Amino acid sequence: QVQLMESGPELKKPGETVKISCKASGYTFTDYSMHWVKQAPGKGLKWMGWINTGTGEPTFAADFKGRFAFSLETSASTAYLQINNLKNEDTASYFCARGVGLYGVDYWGQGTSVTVSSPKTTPPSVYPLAPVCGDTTGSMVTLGCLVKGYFPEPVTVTWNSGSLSSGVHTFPAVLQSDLYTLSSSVTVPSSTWPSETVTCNVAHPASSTKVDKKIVPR
Amino acid sequence: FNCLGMGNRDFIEGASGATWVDLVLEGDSCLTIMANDKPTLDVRMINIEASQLAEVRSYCYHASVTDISTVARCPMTGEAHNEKRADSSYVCKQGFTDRGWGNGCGLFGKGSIDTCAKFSCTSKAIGRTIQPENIKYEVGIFVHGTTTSENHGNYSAQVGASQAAKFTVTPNAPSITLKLGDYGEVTLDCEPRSGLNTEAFYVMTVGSKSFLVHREWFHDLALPWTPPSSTAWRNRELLMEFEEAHATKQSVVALGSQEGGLHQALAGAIVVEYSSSVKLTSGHLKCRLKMDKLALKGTTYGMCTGKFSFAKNPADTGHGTVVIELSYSGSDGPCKIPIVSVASLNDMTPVGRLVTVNPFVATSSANSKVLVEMEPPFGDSYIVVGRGDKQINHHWHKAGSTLGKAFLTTLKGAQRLAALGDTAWDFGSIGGVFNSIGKAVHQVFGGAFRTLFGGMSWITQGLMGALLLWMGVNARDRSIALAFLATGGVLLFLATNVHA
Amino acid sequence: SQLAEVRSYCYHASVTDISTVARCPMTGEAHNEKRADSSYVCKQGFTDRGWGNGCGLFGKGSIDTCAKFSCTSKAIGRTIQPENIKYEVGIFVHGTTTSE
Amino acid sequence: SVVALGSQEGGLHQALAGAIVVEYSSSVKLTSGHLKCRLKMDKLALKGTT
Amino acid sequence: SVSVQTHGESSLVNKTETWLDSTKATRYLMKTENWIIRNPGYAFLAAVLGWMLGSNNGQRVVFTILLLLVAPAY
Amino acid sequence: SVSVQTHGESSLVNKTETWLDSTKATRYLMKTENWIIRNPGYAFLAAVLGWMLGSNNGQRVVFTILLLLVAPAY
Amino acid sequence: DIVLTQSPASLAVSLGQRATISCRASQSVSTSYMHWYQQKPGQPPRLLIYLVSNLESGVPSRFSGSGSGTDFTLNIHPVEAEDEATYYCQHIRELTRSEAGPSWLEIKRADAAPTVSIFPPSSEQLTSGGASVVCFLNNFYPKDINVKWKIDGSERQNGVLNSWTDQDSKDSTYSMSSTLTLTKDEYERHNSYTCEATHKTSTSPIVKSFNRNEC
Amino acid sequence: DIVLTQSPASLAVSLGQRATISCRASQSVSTSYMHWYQQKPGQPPRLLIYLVSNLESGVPSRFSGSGSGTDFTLNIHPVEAEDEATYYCQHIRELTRSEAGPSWLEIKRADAAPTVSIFPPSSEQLTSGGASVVCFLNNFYPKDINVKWKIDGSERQNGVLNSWTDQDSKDSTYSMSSTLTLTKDEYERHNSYTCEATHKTSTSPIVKSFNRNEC
Repeated sequence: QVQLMESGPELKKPGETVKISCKASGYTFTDYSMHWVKQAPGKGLKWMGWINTGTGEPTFAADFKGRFAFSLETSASTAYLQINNLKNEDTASYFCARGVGLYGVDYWGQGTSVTVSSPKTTPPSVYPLAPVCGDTTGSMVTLGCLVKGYFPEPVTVTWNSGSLSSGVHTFPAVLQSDLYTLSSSVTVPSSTWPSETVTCNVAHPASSTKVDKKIVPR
Repeated sequence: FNCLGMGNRDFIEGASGATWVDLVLEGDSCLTIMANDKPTLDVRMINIEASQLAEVRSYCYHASVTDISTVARCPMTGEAHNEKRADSSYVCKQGFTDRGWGNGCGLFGKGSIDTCAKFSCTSKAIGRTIQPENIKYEVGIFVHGTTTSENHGNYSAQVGASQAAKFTVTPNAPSITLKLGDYGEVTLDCEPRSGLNTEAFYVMTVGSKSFLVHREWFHDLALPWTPPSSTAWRNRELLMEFEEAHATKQSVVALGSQEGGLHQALAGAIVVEYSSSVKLTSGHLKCRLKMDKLALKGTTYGMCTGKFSFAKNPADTGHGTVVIELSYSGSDGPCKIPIVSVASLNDMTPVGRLVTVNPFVATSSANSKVLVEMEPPFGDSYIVVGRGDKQINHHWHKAGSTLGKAFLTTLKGAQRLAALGDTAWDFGSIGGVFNSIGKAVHQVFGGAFRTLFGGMSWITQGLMGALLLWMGVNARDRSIALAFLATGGVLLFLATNVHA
Repeated sequence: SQLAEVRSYCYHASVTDISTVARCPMTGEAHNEKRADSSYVCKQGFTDRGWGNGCGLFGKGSIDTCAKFSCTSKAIGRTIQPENIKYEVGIFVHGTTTSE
Repeated sequence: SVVALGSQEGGLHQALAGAIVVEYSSSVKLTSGHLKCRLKMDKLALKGTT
Repeated sequence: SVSVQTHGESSLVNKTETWLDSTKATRYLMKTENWIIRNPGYAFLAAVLGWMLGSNNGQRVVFTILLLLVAPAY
Repeated sequence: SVSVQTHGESSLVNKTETWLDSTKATRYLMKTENWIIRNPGYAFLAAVLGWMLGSNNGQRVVFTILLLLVAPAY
Repeated sequence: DIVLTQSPASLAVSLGQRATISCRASQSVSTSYMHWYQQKPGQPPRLLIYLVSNLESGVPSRFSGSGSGTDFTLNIHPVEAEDEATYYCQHIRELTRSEAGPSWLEIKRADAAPTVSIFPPSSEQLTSGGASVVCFLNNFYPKDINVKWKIDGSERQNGVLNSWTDQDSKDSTYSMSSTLTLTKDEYERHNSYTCEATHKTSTSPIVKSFNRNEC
Repeated sequence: DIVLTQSPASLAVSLGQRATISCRASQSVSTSYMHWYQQKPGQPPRLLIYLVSNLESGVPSRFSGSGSGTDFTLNIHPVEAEDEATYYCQHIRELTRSEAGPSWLEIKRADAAPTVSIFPPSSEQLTSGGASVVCFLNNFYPKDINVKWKIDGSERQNGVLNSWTDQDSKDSTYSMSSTLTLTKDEYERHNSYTCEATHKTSTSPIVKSFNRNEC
């Protein structure tokens, strides 16, 4: 049961420093290499480098050389990716990888997405989105939840406390001024709206704001 | 883990006087240790495994010429200019186009050309190094107790039987102790610091496989090569060629795959297999067995009271002793197994000794098979099993009479002396005085001389000795043997050792 | 023009179909059906047998280890037909001439 | 197991030393000439003497 | 090159079968012979100079056979 | 083989740029030097042999420097 | 130093079909030492094949790694809804280790049009002075789509934010959100507000529009 | 490869004033062997200073080249209306031979606003199906100006074609034409066509417009 357990995803700001812990388990630690692979949030696996497990000697890819510290703690078998002078590029899911070496890397840190950026936690601005005549498709009147300008992700956007997942497409939260907008679309029959309450319920644990917005017609 | 039927199985002579012995063991060989109170012990390296390996540098053995660009200049324009020198990916070559008034220029016979070809590697190969902190040593240890043809061949069994163990030693943790259970506990004190020279070579990947190459010699490979990571190379032209200038025209052309040469370039190299790690085959290691807690069960059990039976028929090792396997009918188990090696039936005197010491029926289970070996002596002898005609015997012959074995003892020594160099003197285990200075004799000497004119292969240094021969006959008295010492042995010896 | 090839060479050949056909100690040299197809190539051999592995006698064995030969990449020569010998001779005589 | 040596093509090029570059498609065109031809200047004249 | 100046020999640890073994044994004699067998007219002139100079009999022979090796790999 | 035993030298007509030319000159000296550059320990002990024997001065060197080249690759 | 490319970038497939996923070693001959890695989104990738020819233990025999040294292929002869994943292949012969641009397994289905619904800024937003015209395009297959925001007949690509679901687990379609964010002044200095979307199911944009002057 | 850069790119000056035109040798020490080449528009160049230090014969001593080897200056202590021109500096020390990006002599004057006149496409042009809205921004000094074509309040940068005079021989102003070329269909589907001219003489664009609905 070899498992690479890393640190958790960590929100950071530029100019800072982050050290991602990776504890290795299920195997004699010294006997493999220990690799790091940057997976950029949208980009495929970009291999950060590796540190010697026995010697503790790091080596980095040309891009990863000089900003990054591969460090090990022998006894508890904890590999470390440390990123110094944090930069927005340092936001990504990072993976320690136990080397089977020339045979690649067998196993993987559960992932740590560092998030490096300035903003401060901000609540969502949530809009019950009332459809118009052009928004009624067949039986279904599509309804919407416009979540606006929150940091950080997530907001938990349900519909009538999640009783509607059915016509619900909650669309990915994306960046605005380092704040986030997800727009959730519940698709409900015109028989259920506005006859039944359809209320998008937006819970933002980071800003501790649970925002319930009921869509009523314009 | 065991010595059972192993290719190189060389038994181990307990001098007693200690429960400890410094040992030198190998991946291929299995060492079978017999001593007083100390049962027959199998000790073999499984393999030598260097765990984590680093790429020391890289080599491109097959290249592709790309984008041949020759910028030609007129006679007496001197140095030609083709800007691709600004790109290391290109290889640029100055030169000239011989001219008439007809071709490209207003003068005759001279010119200038700058021939730039973009270098591209078709195929590259990498050598790698070994940090001894990543070295393992997998040593299956075993002791001959109650065994079968299966358990004694199946480590998992002898795990439970506690007669065998496996493990790893490092320069970090050189020594380990291990218990045999009923037989007690033994200790191994190794020197993984001293086992190999991790830096005596590299691990050179040629094709899929990797290979051992002297890291001195490895850089000496003349071939387009690489920063261990990535890109900017050296002499990358050595796979590429040129042509005439016919007008401006000249082509750079790349040699085909030199991988075959790389293999050709590997003679002394050794097959090494990376898995998560390289597993080396040939063992060189110095460990110390310590038996102080190794003991003997079974002295109480009675002589087995019933018909024995061969579970397998009497068979010689090929290492000079005869192993059988006994399925024992009697249910009196656990019982001490009566068996001996005697000269004639009409004599009861045991002559040979037990390979497997203290043969022991493990349990009362009827017909339970027990695999045991003893040592027959020279000439004819008899495996004799049991007491009273319910006993059975069998004839055996071993023709190895001491004289020939005395050479097998002695002459192997020189083979054990040379090619193992200074480390050959741990065959002198529990040494001192004689054997201690014996190392020191060869120690400072072997570190010079044989290695100084070393690097010669087979007949090369052998013919040197063959060229050193006549200086023995042509010399002055008391000066004859002086120039004659290095002639025979240590030079022709290794040259006779490999014949062919 | 038309040149004839005496042979071909294989500078790059593939190992294919490795088949080892084994026998016991002293049971003698093994054979393989792969020796009946020259595309296959076999080699004999032996590996020591304890009672741990497969056989009664200690220290011998027999195996027929094979490989299908295939030529991955092959090299070729050609002989020149001495009648195909041609000599194409540009010949010139100097009269009025220009650079072009 | 059976293991094949690496492609010797580069070695073939190495096996070439004094080799002669020639281009054979349906025909070879050889570079270095050796021949013996007898010119005959009888019908060869001098134009322009007029 | 790729062909010449091999790792041969490792000669470390190694009681084992090397990567390329029987080659290095017969590389020396054969190709030296295979060249001088190819040029037998070369061979006999080497026996001349050994007797030409040094006039010492038993060490005169040292010149010849050692020279037969020379021209292979010059 | 593809290693040694090259067509070079053809030297039949063929007055031209050879396939490989300049590298052939450095075959013999360097790789034999490179080995005795690799083993100056040999170079220390090698050339002393000829001067030991024969007392014939100038020819005592004939063994020495020429046997130096004999050592690499036999 | 050595580069890889893994094709296709994604493949919409019937599960159980054989979709063989190519890979190639740009440099050298990687020989052995390429390895297939499935990453389902938001996971550490799961190593599939080792030496590019050999299954891991946890990966089923349906995965077939194949190809030699300049080229490699990841074959799943029974591609599956579980085989839906982001697949990687890695030359290891040389540090630096790198990966090929991955190959997704998509489960093929019928083409579905986007369910397109253009929501004007709610009074909650209109009271804020910001105005976002949000158009949810729901349950289209394929993912291949283009949204446009037309304003007074003049298309506005500004204030345009797009968020779309992935292959939608039940119908295996894709849903999208188109959003037209406006300053309520520019939102009220212009009138016609249109999300038109050309999706492979339609030869034309699928137009959902309102004018503030309408309702 | 040796670079020169000649600053400024242009200088608006009084004639008789001293406007010195700098130059510099990016490489080596060019030492001597830099020049000054006056080329007025539509002319073959005319060489002024040689060795960077020496007038040609025809060029009067008002021109003075100066500076040594990494840096250079073209001075005319009495710059003139005849000196209005484009000047170059040329390093000769090495092949290759090149020329620095010039300095221009502009004659400084009062700052004038563009007279801006937006003519809808001629009825002659409209009958052709093409529609070009021409906006003539006339007699402005300096040349610093910008055209902005606004359409139904939505500014259109497409079909815009700009043609402007140079420093205008009489008043030394500049005149500009802004031509908005529309399909008469989109010319007729939109109404207000507004060219607005921002100029250093005007803190705001000079707005000239027509709604086709107007006359």
